[PDB]
Amino acid sequence: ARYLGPKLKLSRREGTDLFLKSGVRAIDTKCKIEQAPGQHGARKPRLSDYGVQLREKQKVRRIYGVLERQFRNYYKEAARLKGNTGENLLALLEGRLDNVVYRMGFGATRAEARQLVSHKAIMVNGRVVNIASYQVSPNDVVSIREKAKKQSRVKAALELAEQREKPTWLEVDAGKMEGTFKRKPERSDLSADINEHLIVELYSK
Amino acid sequence: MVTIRLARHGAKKRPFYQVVVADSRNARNGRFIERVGFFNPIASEKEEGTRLDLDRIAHWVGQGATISDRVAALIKEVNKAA
Amino acid sequence: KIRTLQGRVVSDKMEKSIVVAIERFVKHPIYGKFIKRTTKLHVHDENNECGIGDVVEIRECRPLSKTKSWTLVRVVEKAV
Amino acid sequence: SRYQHTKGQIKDNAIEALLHDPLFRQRVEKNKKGKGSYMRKGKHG
Amino acid sequence: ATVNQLVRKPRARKVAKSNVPALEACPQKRGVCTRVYTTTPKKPNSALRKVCRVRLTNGFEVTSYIGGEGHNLQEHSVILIRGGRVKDLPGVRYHTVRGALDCSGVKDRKQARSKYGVKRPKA
Amino acid sequence: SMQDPIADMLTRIRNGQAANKAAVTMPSSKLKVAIANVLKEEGFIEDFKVEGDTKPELELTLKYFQGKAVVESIQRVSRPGLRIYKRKDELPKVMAGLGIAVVSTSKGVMTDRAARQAGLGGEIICYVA
Amino acid sequence: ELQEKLIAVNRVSKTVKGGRIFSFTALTVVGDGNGRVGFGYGKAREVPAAIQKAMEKARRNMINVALNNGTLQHPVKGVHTGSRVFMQPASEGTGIIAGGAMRAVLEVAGVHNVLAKAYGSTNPINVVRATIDGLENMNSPEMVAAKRGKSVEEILG
RNA sequence: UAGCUAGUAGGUGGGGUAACGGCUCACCUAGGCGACGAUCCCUAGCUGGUCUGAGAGGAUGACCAGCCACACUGGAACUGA
RNA sequence: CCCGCAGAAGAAGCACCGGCUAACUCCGUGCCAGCAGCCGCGGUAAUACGGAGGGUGCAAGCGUUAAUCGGAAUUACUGGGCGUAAAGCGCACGCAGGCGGUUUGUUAAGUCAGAUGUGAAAUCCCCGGGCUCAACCUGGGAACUGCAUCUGAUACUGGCAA
Repeated sequence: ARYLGPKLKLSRREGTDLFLKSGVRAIDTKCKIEQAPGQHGARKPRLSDYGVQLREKQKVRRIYGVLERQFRNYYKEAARLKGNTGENLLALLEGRLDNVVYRMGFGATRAEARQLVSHKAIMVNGRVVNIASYQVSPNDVVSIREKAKKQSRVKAALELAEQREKPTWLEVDAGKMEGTFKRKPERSDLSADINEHLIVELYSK
Repeated sequence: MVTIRLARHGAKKRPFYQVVVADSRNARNGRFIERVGFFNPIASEKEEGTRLDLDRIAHWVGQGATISDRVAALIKEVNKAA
Repeated sequence: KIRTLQGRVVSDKMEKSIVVAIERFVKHPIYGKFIKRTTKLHVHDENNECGIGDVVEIRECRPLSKTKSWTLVRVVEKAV
Repeated sequence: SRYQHTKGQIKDNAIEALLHDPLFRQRVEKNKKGKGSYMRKGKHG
Repeated sequence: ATVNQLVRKPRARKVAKSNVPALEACPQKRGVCTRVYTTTPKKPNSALRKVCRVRLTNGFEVTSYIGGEGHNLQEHSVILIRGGRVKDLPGVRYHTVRGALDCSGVKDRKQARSKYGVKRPKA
Repeated sequence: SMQDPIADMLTRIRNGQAANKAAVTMPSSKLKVAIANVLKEEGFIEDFKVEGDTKPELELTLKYFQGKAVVESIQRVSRPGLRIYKRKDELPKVMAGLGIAVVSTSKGVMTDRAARQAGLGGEIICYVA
Repeated sequence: ELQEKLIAVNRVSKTVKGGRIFSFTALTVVGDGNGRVGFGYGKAREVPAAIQKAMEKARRNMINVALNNGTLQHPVKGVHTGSRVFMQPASEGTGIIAGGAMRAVLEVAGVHNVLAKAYGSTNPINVVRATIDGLENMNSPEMVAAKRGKSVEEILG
């Protein structure tokens, strides 16, 4: 299912740091970003009006690490939900379990938190869960099992998140390594630059 | 002969029974007069294990409906003091 | 009250029986216009107390032939 | 492999029947520019 | 128009016929394939296009195109027929599935080898 | 051949609004006065008068706002070849509420928004947008 | 803040004595992103000299549109010469989902979440005159309460 | 595919069925159905549903459930509630 | 289902890359071999053939074929047309049908409002619950646009009387 190819190549197709490799080091410039996604990278695309919608859908997939048939089941659920569809869509993606583990601080990247969920190392609301697509309801707690606690990787990734934004919709202790998912996030918080305007329109044609 | 028997709906290895009033000469999932509750044998330590509309079961026994031995045992589970 | 239908006689001459057109005013399903449709019925009476071309009153009953399961109630507005 | 030619049951000549057959019709090409060179959309774009 | 005129004769739905009479909606048909040959196309193209007639297993006698470079069919060679016209040969409305029951895959494909019936090379 | 008198009322209004006519005179009827009382009370028509003794001849003084026709458009909906009867919840709304739809109900002729409040429908008549 | 945008470029001919002389016709639509549109056609011998000739026409041909803060007021039709455009306010119908050359003028209009459909012809030059006909033919409850009802609280509800 | 129909359409009476009834038989009346499509021909199990579509509709009716039908082919009855 | 063991260890393909439609160059071949859904490519500098490097798409799947609806307002009730594009009978009279000026009365058939009976369950939709999650299973509700009945309302339509 998972991509698991070169993942800093997926940033250069957007020209956007999708936080895929980034991890332990600081500001990279270690791929010739904005310049060359392949052999014919130095050429500028015309990028027609279908291309500006597809490259915005692929960006939101390549951030959260979601394949298409699963991302199309989020949209089909986000349309039937009450309210705004592009705000139901990002709430479902941000409420994934491997996202919440990433947002609490556990895991330098998101794929690390996907493995940290998958290998029975994450205890949400007193139970161990394999599935990274677990949909974390508000007022749930989520923590680390002591079989995998302070195992030299969650320690480094937790201090690394001190230089990050520290999201509003969740509290985390990070000494007991048990964070409480407080509420579902609002669109005014989450990153403001992904243009969910276009993703709703692409599945309509 | 009408009878108040279970139905065996549900998934595989996850049975869910519909205690139901039907003619005897039909299938287990076949034609029934009215559903009169449900029975979940594997439910949880939770809120609901079994509902059972006894005002209709007393109505059908008053018409002369037989009761299969699971459903009669579930009336012995939904007792006047239990 | 018994259920009963107005009507109008098509033909008399079949010996203690009479055929009646009942006009029903039904809407078309797709197009929404009301279509004047007709329900012909064989109707029982006694011998010749109603004639051809006049309003009639009909009720449903037990079968009396291969058709003719309806019965006369009364005769309003006889044939002029 | 075989060739389904036009002239059914060719008698005499075994090579001057096929010369009229559309296997050996005259291939004439298109100009550009040249008396008959209008594009309207070319090979690309 | 005129909703009264739509009551007499309803607005009759246009019937579209099938492009491939391959006996009533089946994906492939097996064929006995007499008379393998080549034919020149219609006007603008001028190639030598390989095409076989096919005795289908129901009674139909259709001609059918053989895609790809080089084939091993000979005068019976029972093969499998899929639909799809070629637009360039007159009367050809079918293709042959390369890689099915007699019609071997194309020699040395490397790209697009599901079509043209070539297994993935081991080396 | 004078089949719908009511659509003849409406086409005299559009041709009045288009030609910038001051007022529009037509043969009067019982149903004409009911519809014109709606359009007077709703704001599409100023001051209808029904002056007529044995040949009743009503006139509708038309309304113009800027130099501009107040009636945008007015379509005879339930024309006599196709009668259109609507239920309470099935009652339409023109221009998403800000036009009106004259409906003939069991409590007389009124607008759509009054027939929701009464809670009863009937034959809608026109869509005064 | 002016948000100029391109729709279609076409190559047209004149066919004179020697050969035929080609020229290029742009089609641009500008708009502030809040209730104002404008289009200009523009044509020249060379493609970039046509588009900036089309942008300067679009600035001086602007129409005012009164919109419900992200969307249309009411379902309006827009006929112009081939194009039977319907476009519906879609009260947070979530996204400008309109057809080609109709999506272009509406995304720079200032509306974000309407429905639409073009019927009939689909010529980009005509359908962009067709929707700008519809956005001018749309009127607000601030305006229809100046003719009928004479009360914005009684006209709408 | 323009007229089909002789137990055919109705009546009276006997018989028959668990039960009304041309269901059946004798006798009498000559009707009955039909352009709102009888008759004949082609195709087809029917419904809840399913797929699609913004809707109205269009296509379809596998699994699941309701009804009918048939059990090598044609026909007949016996037993039995 | 839980615990323990070892070892990054046993586990990534298929289509596409001229336009539509996201994604490009080199080599080979020269209207040949071939491609192709449409328009069309190939005649010696082919982003369209074939291979290579690169890229895009989907991913334990990926394509082709077939069938269905959609786009198609391209049978248009919703929702089309008919001077010249497809299309006004050559022109009339006229039965059946369709439609019908104006006022009062009555009728309440059509219509509208309410009630009751029914419209099997599952299904679909809403709010929840149970499998680590989802699919799935399930509780409650809404729906099932209908048909019948009764009670009214009387504007409009129909009947009937003037």
